[PDB]
Amino acid sequence: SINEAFGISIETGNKCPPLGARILEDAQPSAIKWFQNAEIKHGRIAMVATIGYLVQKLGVHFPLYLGPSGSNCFHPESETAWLLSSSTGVTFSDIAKAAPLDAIQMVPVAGWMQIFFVAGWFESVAYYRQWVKNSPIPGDYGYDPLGFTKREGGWDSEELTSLRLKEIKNGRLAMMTIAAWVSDEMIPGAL
Amino acid sequence: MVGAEGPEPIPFAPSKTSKNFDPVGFAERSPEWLPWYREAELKHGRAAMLATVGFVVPEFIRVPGEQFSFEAIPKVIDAHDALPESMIQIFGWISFLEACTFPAMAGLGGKYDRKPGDFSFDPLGLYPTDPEKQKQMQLAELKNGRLAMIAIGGMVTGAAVTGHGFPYL
Amino acid sequence: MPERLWDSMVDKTERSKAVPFLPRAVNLDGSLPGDVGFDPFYLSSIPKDFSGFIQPPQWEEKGIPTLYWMREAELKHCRVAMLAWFGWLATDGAFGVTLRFPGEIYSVENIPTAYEAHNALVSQGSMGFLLLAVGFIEFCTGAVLVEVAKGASDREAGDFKLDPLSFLKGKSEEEIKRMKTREIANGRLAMLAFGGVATQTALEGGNHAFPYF
Amino acid sequence: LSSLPGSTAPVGPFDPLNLADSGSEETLAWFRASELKHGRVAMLATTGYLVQGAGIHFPGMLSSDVSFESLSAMKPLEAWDAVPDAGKAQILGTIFIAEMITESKPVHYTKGGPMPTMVFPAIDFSGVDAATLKRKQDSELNNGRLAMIAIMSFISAANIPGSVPALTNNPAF
Amino acid sequence: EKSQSLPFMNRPPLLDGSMAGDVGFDPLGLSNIDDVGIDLYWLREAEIKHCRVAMLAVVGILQVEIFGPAPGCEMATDKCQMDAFWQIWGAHPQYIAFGLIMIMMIEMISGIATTQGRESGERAPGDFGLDPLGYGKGDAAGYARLQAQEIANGRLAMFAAAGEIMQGCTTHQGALENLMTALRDNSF
Amino acid sequence: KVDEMPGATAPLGKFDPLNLATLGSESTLAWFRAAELKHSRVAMLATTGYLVQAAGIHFPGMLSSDVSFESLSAMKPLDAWDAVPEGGKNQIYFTIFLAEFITECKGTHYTKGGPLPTIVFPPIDFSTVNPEQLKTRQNRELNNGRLAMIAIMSFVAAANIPGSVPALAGNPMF
Ligand code: CLA
Ligand code: CLA
Ligand code: CLA
Ligand code: CLA
Ligand code: CLA
Ligand code: CLA
Ligand code: CLA
Ligand code: KC1
Repeated sequence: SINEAFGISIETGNKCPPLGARILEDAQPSAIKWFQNAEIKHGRIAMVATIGYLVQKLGVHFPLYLGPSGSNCFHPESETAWLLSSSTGVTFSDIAKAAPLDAIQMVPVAGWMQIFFVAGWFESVAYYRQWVKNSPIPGDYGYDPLGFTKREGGWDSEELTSLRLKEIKNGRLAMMTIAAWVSDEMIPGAL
Repeated sequence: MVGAEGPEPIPFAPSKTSKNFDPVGFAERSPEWLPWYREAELKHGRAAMLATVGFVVPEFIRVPGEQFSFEAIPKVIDAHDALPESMIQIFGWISFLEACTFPAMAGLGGKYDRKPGDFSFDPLGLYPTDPEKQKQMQLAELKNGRLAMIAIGGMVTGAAVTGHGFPYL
Repeated sequence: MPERLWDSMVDKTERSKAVPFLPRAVNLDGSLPGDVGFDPFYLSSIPKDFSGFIQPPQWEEKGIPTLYWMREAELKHCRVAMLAWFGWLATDGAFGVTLRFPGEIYSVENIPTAYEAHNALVSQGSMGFLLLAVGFIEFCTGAVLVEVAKGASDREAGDFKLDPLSFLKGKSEEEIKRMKTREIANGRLAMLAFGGVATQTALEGGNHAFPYF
Repeated sequence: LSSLPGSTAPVGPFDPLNLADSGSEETLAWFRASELKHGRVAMLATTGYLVQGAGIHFPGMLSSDVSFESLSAMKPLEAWDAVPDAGKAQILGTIFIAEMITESKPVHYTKGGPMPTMVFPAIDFSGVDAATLKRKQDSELNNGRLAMIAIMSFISAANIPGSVPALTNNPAF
Repeated sequence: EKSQSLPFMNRPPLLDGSMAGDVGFDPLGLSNIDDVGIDLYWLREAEIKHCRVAMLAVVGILQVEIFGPAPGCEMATDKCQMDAFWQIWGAHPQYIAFGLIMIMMIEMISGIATTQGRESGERAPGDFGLDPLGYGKGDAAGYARLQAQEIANGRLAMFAAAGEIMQGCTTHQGALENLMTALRDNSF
Repeated sequence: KVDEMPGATAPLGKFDPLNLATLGSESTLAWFRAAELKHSRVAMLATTGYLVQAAGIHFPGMLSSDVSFESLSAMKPLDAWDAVPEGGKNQIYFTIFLAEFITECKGTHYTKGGPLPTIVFPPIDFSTVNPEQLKTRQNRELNNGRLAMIAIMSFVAAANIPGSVPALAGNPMF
C-alpha cells in the first residue's frame, strides 16, 4: 500500500526505496497518512529555511530597498537600522553582521514567543483540517490565499496533482539542502 | 496469553525453555489475576524501556539547563537525589495519568472489553492490520520489555559498583 | 460480592471520545456544548443529589441530575474566571491603561498591584460589600436549582434569560450550540488562566506585576 | 445593509468582519444607536479639544474660585480636573436625565423605535422630508466616524508624542 | 408561567399580580410560608409597615439635617442623627418615652387588627382606613396607582433608611455630608 | 478566461510558457491580472519618476520647512527618498494605505466577478464605454506597464551594479 501512494515518482524508478518501504508494509492507512504529512511539513520548513539562509548569508535584512544604500541583495548595507527590538536595542543590521548560526541567538525570548504562538495557532488549524476533518490530501491544511484549489474542481485534476508532486519534491530538495548548508556551518563535510 | 512462546532458553538453567514459562504456576493458582499480571508486566516493561534509554542518554547530551550539567551532576545515578523539584513534577503528572487508569484497573476482568496494556495509544498507526503478526508485535514489546526489566538492574548496579560510562567495567 | 457500582456509571459499550481506553460515562451524551466525553474520574456519574447543598434532601423529595449540577457549576466557574482574569489584568495595566476606580482607596499609590487588592480591601471594606452584592444575586439566582430538582422547570444549566443585546434572538439551535461552546471553551481556558496568574504571583520568586513571570 | 443610512459611496456597506450578522436585528439596531451616540459625543469632543486647545474661553468666572482664565491655560485633558466637584455633578446630572429620557421612549430603537432625539429644547424633527434627512443622517454618521478617529488621535498625541505626524509640535498637545 | 423579575424562574403560585408591587419577585419562596403565625398576609403587612416607617425616617432625617431640629429641641446641633438622638434623650427623654408608649399602644392594636384581619376577610394588609382626604373614593385605576406608588417609594426608602442608620452609625457625620464626602471622593 | 481578457498582442500571442494562467482557478488569474496591472501602474510612475528626477526638473521650492526640493534634485532619485522627511513619508504611506484599503473593500472584489481597481480620488475613471476601443486601450496600458517593469529594474541594476546596461551607467544620475 505504501508503494502505490502519491509521493513515488521516476527518480527512484517509480517504486519507493525499500528501507523506507520496510517500516510501512504492515501498517494502517493512518500510518502512511502520518508520514506523508510529516514529510511535506518537514519539506515545508526546509524550503523556507533555504531563503532564510540565503538572506542570512547575504545582508538582505530590513529595511528592504532595491536602490543603492538600501540593504538589498546587491548592496547589503543600511543607513536606518529599523530596530527589531527597542527594549533590547538590537536592529536588523546587527543580525546580518555576525553569522547564519549566530542570527537566531540575537533574537530575544519574547520574539520567539510571538513566532511560536502563531505557529501554535497554525498547527492547530493544520491538525483540525487534516486529521479531525480527515482530509484525503496529505498536507492539505486549508491554506490557499489565491484560490489555486478551486481549479476544476477539485483535487482530482492534473494541475493540483502536478503541484502536489512538485511541492513534495522541491521540499525533498530543500530538506537535504538545509542539512548540507547547516553542515558547513557545523563541520567541514562538503563532499 | 501472547507472551508464552520461545525458543529463548533460560540462562543458568539449561533444561528449561521459555515456552509457557511458569515454574511457580501463577496461571493455574490464580487465573483471574492473569489480566492484572499482563497489565503489570507491560507497565513494568514500558517503564523499564524508557529507563534504559534514560540511563545512557544523559551520559553524553544534557538538557540546556545549568542545574543539569556535567559540572553540576557528572553521574546519572545521583540525579534523582540532586533534582528534587524536577522529580515532583514527573511524579505529579504521572500521578494524574495513573489516576485516570483506575476505572480501567477497576474493570480489568470481564467488565468491559479492554485488553490489558491496550491504552488505545497508536498515533503513528504502526499496529499492523492483519492479526497473525499483531501477536508478534505484541510479543516484540514483551520480549524487549522483559529484557529492559533485567537490563536496568544491571545498568544501575553496573554503575553503582563501578562508577563508569555506558558499556561497563 | 454485591453488584458493583462500576456497571451503573459507565456505558460499557461505548468508549470515551477524549480518553479512548476508558468507557463512556452514562450521563455524557454529546448533547451539551463542550461535551467530548471527558470524564476520567466519572464525576458526572455520582448518584448524589448535589442540590442538597442548597436545600437539604430532608426538606422535600427532590433530585437534580449530577450533569445538570456540574454544568451549572462549570458555567459559573467559567463566567467568574473570565471576568476575574480580565479584572486582574485590567487593574494591573496589562492592556495599557491601569484601570482603577475614581476613588483614592483604589488608587495605584494605595494598592500597587492586583495581587495586593484582596487583603487591602477586606480590611477597608470594599470586599465585604461585594460579598453582600454577590450573595444577593446568588440567593436570587441559586434558588432556580431547587425548582429544577423538583422537576418544575425546564431551564437549561446556566441559562438565565440574559441576552440584553440579543445575540441569540432569532438564531438556530446549532449556532446557539456553537455560541454556547465558545462560552464554555473560553471559560475553561480562563479558569486555567486565572490559575496561572493567582499562583505565579504567589510564589516567592515574585513578579506581582504583568506578565506575572 | 445598504438601505440603512450609513452605507455610503467609497465603502458601503462597510462590514468586513460581518459584525452585523453576529447578532439578530435588534443587535444591529443597538450597534447603530451606539455608533450615532459615539459620533455625537466625539464631534463635541473633537471640537471641545480644538476650541479649548487654542485659547477660546468664556469670559469671567466658572465658579467662586475657578475662572476660565486658569482652565484655558492648561491642556484640555487635564482642564477637566480643575473643574469643581459641583461642576461635574451638574454636568453628569443632566446627562443622566438625557440618557434616561431617550431610553424611556415608548418603542425602543433596538425594537425598531426612534433613535435619541433632542430632550431640551425638544424640537420635533419627524416630518422633515425623509429624502433630505437621509442625506443628513449620512453626514451625521460620516462626521461622527471622522471625529471618533480625531479625538482618539488627540488623546494619543497628548500622551505618546509622534503617534500622529500632524500634531507633533503642537503646543495644545 | 415565568416570573417577570426573574424570567428564568417559575412564578410563585400565591403571587398573581393582585397586590400593588407584584412582579413575581420571590425566589426563596417566602410567600409560601404558612406555619409560625406567618403567611402572605403577615409579610405584606410587614412590608407595608417597613415601607411607611422607612419613608417617614428618611424625611425625618432630611428635615433635621437641612432645617435643624424642632424648637424645644435646639440642643441637638449634630448632623449625625444617630448621635442627635442621644442629646434629646440626654435632656428631654420624656417625649421619646411618650412616643414610644404611644407607639406601643398603637402597635399592639395594629397587631390585633392584623391577626383578626387575617382570620376574617374584612381588612386588606396594611389598611387602617386612614384616607381622610378620600383618595380611594373614585378612579380605581388612579387609586391602584397610588397603591403602587406607596409600595414603590416605600421599597426604595427601606434601603435609604437602613443606609442612613448604618452610614450614620459608622461615619458619625450625617446623611447629606456623607453624600458630599462620596461626591468628592469618587469624582472623575 | 485567459483568451477573454486583454494582454494578448501580436509579437507573442498568449505568452505563458509555464501555463500559470490555468494553474489556479479564475480567481487566481484575476489576482494575477490585478497584480500585473498594479505592478504596471507603479512601474509606469516609477519609470517616469526616475527620468523626470534625473532630468533635474523639480517643484518650487521647499518640500519641508528644512528640506528644499532642489536639494533632492541634485542627488540620484533612489537616494533622494532617503532624504525625504519621516513625516512626509508617513503622509505618503497613509494615502497609499488608504487607497489600498478602499480598492480591496469597494464592492464586488476583483478576485470575484468584479472590476479591477479604479481611481480612488476623484472617482471618475475616464473609461471608454466602447468595448472595441477600450480593449485596445487596456492592451496599451499593460505592455507599456510591462516595459516599465523591465525599465525600473534596469534603473536599479544601473544604480547598484556599475555597468549592466549599455545605454546607461555613464550618467551620474542612474
Ligand atoms: C510581476 C508582475 C506580473 C504579473 C502578476 C503578470 C501576470 C500575467 N501576465 Mg505578465 N508580464 C510581466 C509581469 C507580470 N505579469 C512583465 C514584466 C512582462 C514583460 C516581460 C510580462 C509580459 C507578458 C506577456 C507578453 C503576457 C503576459 C501575460 C500575463 C498573464 C498570464 C498568466 C500568468 O502566467 O501569470 C504569471 C504568474 C505570476 C505568478 C507572475 C510572474 C512572476 C514570476 C513567477 C516571478 C519570478 C520571475 C523571475 C524573477 C524573472 C524576472 C526577472 C526580472 C529581474 C526582470 C498574467 C495576468 C499574458 C496575458 O496577459 O494574456 C492575456 C501575456 O500574453 N505577461
Ligand atoms: C524527515 C523527513 C522525511 C519524512 C517524514 C519522509 C517520509 C517519507 N518519504 Mg521521504 N525523503 C526525504 C525526507 C523525508 N521523507 C529526504 C530528505 C529525501 C531525499 C530527497 C527523501 C526522498 C524520498 C523518495 C525518493 C521517496 C520518499 C518516500 C517517503 C515515504 C515512505 C517512507 C520512507 O521512505 O521514509 C522513511 C522515513 C524515515 C525513516 C524517517 C526517519 C528519518 C531518519 C532516518 C531519522 C534518524 C535521523 C538521524 C538521527 C540523524 C539524521 C541523519 C540523516 C540526515 C541521514 C514517507 C512518507 C517515498 C514515497 O514518497 O512514497 C509514497 C519515496 O519514493 N522519500
Ligand atoms: C470575577 C470578577 C471580579 C472580581 C471579584 C473583582 C474584584 C475587584 N475588583 Mg475588579 N473588575 C473586573 C472583575 C472583577 N473584579 C472586571 C471584569 C472589570 C472591568 C475590566 C473590573 C474593573 C475594576 C476596576 C477599574 C477596579 C476594580 C477593583 C476590584 C477590587 C474592589 C472592587 C470593589 O470591591 O467594588 C465593588 C464593585 C461593585 C459594586 C461592582 C458591581 C459588582 C456586581 C454586583 C457583581 C455581580 C454582577 C455581575 C457582573 C453580573 C451578574 C450575573 C448574574 C446576574 C447571573 C476587587 C478586588 C478596584 C481595585 O481595587 O483595583 C486594584 C478597581 O479600582 N475592578
Ligand atoms: C463606536 C464604534 C462604532 C460602532 C458601534 C459602529 C457600528 C457600525 N458601523 Mg461604524 N465606524 C466607526 C465606529 C463604529 N461603528 C468608525 C470610527 C469608522 C471610521 C473608520 C466607522 C466607519 C464605518 C463605515 C464606512 C460603515 C460603518 C458601518 C457600521 C455598521 C456596521 C455593522 C456592524 O455590525 O459593525 C459593528 C461595529 C462594531 C461592533 C465596532 C466596535 C469596535 C470594534 C469591535 C473594535 C474596533 C477597534 C479598532 C480596531 C480600534 C481602531 C482605533 C481607531 C481610532 C482607528 C454598524 C452600525 C456601516 C454602516 O454604517 O452601514 C449601515 C458602514 O458602511 N462604520
Ligand atoms: C438675532 C438673531 C435672532 C434669531 C436667530 C432669533 C430666532 C428665534 N427667536 Mg428671537 N429674539 C431676538 C433675535 C433672534 N431671534 C432678539 C434680539 C430678542 C429680544 C427682543 C428675541 C426674543 C425672543 C423671544 C421672547 C422669543 C424668541 C423666539 C425665537 C424663535 C422663534 C421660532 C421658534 O419658535 O423656533 C423654536 C425655538 C427654538 C428652535 C429655540 C430653542 C431654544 C432652546 C430649546 C432653549 C430654551 C431655553 C428657554 C429659556 C426655556 C424656557 C422654559 C424652561 C425654563 C422650562 C427663533 C429661534 C421665541 C421662541 O423661541 O419660542 C419657542 C420666543 O418666545 N426670540
Ligand atoms: C421614623 C420616624 C421618626 C422618628 C423615630 C423620629 C424621631 C425624632 N424626631 Mg423626627 N421627624 C419625622 C420622623 C421621625 N422622627 C418626620 C416624618 C418629620 C417631618 C419631616 C420629622 C421632623 C422632625 C423635626 C423638625 C425634629 C424632629 C425631632 C425628632 C427627635 C425628637 C422628637 C420626639 O421624640 O417626638 C416625640 C414623639 C411624639 C411627639 C409622637 C410621635 C408620633 C406618634 C407616635 C403618632 C404616629 C402616627 C403614625 C405616624 C401614623 C399612624 C399609625 C397607625 C394609626 C397606622 C426624635 C429622635 C427633633 C429633633 O430633636 O431633631 C434632632 C426636631 O426638631 N423630627
Ligand atoms: C513612483 C512613485 C514616485 C515616488 C515614491 C516619488 C518620490 C518623490 N518625488 Mg517624484 N515623480 C513621480 C513619481 C514618484 N516620485 C512621477 C510619476 C512624477 C511626474 C508627475 C514625479 C515628478 C516629481 C517632481 C517634479 C518632483 C518629484 C519629487 C519627489 C520627492 C518628494 C516629493 C514628492 O513625493 O512628490 C512627488 C509627486 C508625485 C509622486 C505625484 C504623482 C502621484 C499622483 C498623486 C497620482 C497621479 C496624479 C495624476 C494622474 C498626474 C501625474 C501622473 C502622470 C501624468 C505622471 C520624492 C522622492 C520632488 C523632488 O524632490 O525631485 C527630486 C520634486 O520636485 N517628483
Ligand atoms: C490636503 C491636506 C494636506 C495638508 C494641509 C498638507 C500639509 C503639509 N504637507 Mg502634505 N501631503 C498631502 C496633503 C496635505 N499636506 C497628501 C494627501 C500627500 C500624499 C500624496 C502629501 C505628501 C507630503 C510629503 C512627502 C510632505 C508633505 C509635507 C507637508 C507640510 C509642508 C512642510 C511642513 O510644514 O512641515 C505641510 C504641513 C512635507 C512634510 O510634512 O515634512 C515633514 C513633506 O515632506 N506632504
